[PDB]
Amino acid sequence: SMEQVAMELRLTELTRLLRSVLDQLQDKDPARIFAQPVSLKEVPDYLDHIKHPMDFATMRKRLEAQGYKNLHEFEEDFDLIIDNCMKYNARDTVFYRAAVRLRDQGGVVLRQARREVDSIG
Repeated sequence: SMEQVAMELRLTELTRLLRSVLDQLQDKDPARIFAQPVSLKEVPDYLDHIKHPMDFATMRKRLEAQGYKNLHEFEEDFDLIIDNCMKYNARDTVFYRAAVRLRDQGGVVLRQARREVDSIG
């Protein structure tokens, strides 16, 4: 149908905007702490602690499959990155501190992305 195509074009455009958002958030992680999944070889007990692991590579795979239907789903995954790190790692660690900085810097980006999503529709 033509409606299905129009909906597919909307999803494609949302994907384009989320790619730009993802790039901007990932630049706020210049140490690449959140770039890849936590290694179960190196942290064998990780899944005893963290039930839904997340990282930027995993988000990018989902994004490129057009697997985010709306900005709320994308934000949920971003928040997992932060929130998982702040639970597993103590306050005095470079990891926890990196997460706090990512959260604070990413908030700005996400605030305008929400306005852009509502605005463009």
